[PDB]
Amino acid sequence: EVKLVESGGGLVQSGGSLRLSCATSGFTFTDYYMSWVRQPPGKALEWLGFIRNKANGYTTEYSPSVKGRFTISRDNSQSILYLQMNTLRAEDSATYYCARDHDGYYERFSYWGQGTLVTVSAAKTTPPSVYPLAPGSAANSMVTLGCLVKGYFPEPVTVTWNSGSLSSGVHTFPAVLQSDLYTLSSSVTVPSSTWPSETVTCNVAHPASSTKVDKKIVPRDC
Amino acid sequence: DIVMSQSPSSLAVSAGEKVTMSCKSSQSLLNSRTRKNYLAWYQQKPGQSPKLLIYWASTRESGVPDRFTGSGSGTDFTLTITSVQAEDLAVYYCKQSYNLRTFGGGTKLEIKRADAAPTVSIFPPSSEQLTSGGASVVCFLNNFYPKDINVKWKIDGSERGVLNSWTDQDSKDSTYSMSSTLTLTKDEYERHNSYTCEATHKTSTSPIVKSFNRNEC
Ligand SMILES: C=CCO[C@]1(C(=O)O)C[C@@H](O[C@@]2(C(=O)O)O[C@H]([C@H](O)CO)[C@H](O)[C@H](O)[C@@H]2O)[C@@H](O)[C@@H]([C@H](O)CO)O1
Ligand SMILES: [Mg+2]
Ligand SMILES: [Zn+2]
Repeated sequence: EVKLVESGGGLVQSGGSLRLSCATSGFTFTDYYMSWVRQPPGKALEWLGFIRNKANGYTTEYSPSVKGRFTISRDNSQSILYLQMNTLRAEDSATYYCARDHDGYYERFSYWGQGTLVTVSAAKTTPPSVYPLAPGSAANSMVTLGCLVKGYFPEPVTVTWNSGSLSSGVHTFPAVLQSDLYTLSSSVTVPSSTWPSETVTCNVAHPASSTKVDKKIVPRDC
Repeated sequence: DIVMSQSPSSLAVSAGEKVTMSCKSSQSLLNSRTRKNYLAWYQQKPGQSPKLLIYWASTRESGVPDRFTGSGSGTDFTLTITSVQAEDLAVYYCKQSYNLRTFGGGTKLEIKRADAAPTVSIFPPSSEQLTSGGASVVCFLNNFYPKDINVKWKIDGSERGVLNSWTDQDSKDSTYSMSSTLTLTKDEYERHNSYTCEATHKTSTSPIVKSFNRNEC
């Protein structure tokens, strides 16, 4: 089965450079063009460039928007695609995707990576504080618990519940920026017969600060 | 360049109804040599990568439900969704590959459903936060419809440092959720007793009130 996996995104200062990678598998790499596409938060997809297949001499083309400033390359011995970005500006903050492109016949982008988030900013990395949200000592079939993930930079953070075995009935709220730091929260709703009877834990990761946190939701009494 | 334009910017349709959306190119996308229109449609669900739906204007990718149909030629193209499902919530993008590649601006598709009252939960600050001098009080207002909602915080009966956040519509039940966080200093937190999240939503003329008292913690 086909895999495209981006890496290299994170925090970089204005004027800085960054290189992204896209590791692929499960198709004949050299037969395929490969594209990069980006998406600023809440905005449209923007095509950046491509590198052609072996039959077409692995030649490159770029959007007018980034020609001269971004460079695409590929390692055909390892099936990895690269994007070198130079003189970065706030406008370059975006999720960057690789996509399998043309094979000389089909006109389509068949497969896309999960995306890697690039933030261009002068702000320092700050790890989140992770706080449990347990019903108060006075707060019913269902019960709602949560984690508050407060005061971090840059995005993103990931939150799961019981290592991803609780995924139904989860709401993970989009982060909001407030004086230079993000905060987000996540709720999970479970049968009241199951908590505190059974354990409920939120697992939070902040890649930029390599933070890994498991926070058990403990009842007020008990 | 080739400029790609889509319409509408957004719409909402009830499950089971038909959706029609449009994509215009500044130049014909009809390749004279191959006699195909180099126009593709992509679906991007909330928090996911774009997924190929349709290419060459009308060819449905394998795995794609039969309810999705691409049509059109030259400069004007249409994506039609029959019998829309809750899971079809997404931004839809067309993309030309006639001269390099260019994306349109997307059409957001939302789902209309029956009005639904929020389920409201309030949470006191954790001892782990208070130890560091801060006090965040959180209210979740979950699985309601329509999206418009009003939340106020009351402290000892008086309306009052607030962070609000809404989720994208839910792919399964077509509802919305919101989180509201009120942040105080520990000292200010400890000066008052009653903390109330009040949600006013069209589903009741009675606001949903959730409260706790610091003394009962
Ligand atoms: C080294 C390239 C060569 O040329 C082409 C040709 O027929 O001119 C085009 C190739 O596809 C591209 C491209 O420029 O790489 O251009 C077509 C366009 O329609 C011109 O035909 C599409 O835009 C396509 O997506 C690519 O962007 C390619 O189809 C190639 C073929 O592999 C022959 O070996 O021939
Ligand atoms: Mg006061
Ligand atoms: Zn060229």
